Amino acid sequence: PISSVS
Amino acid sequence: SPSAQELKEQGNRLFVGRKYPEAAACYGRAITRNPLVAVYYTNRALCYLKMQQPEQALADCRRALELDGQSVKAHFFLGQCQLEMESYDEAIANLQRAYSLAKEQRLNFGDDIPSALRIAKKKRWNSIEERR
Repeated sequence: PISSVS
Repeated sequence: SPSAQELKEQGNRLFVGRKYPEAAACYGRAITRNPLVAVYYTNRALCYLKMQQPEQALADCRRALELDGQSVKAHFFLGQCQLEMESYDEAIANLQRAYSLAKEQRLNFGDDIPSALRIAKKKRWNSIEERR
């Protein structure tokens, strides 16, 4: 998803 | 003595473990080592959102945007912050901008951005109904 860390 | 990258990776592990204040502290340590990396701030912003601290998350989004004005995630998380702080018009603008930037950059986040947009517009409308 977009709500995830990189 | 870990590197900035090692600190980010540790933060990410703690985030997976749902240890958000601990993860945020790790990203802070990464920032100390290299404060010019946008991802450390967007990662920490997400932690602050999970910790129900949208003010702190917002400041991190501002720091990320200063470093990378095209950041999809910084705009998205900024919108989320503004939503929590009941700044609906700004929230919607930032989520729309995140959507546009994701398109321009040919990034695929599935329906995440449109779903957040719908939530934001619904919240905005509901706030209007709550006042009449």
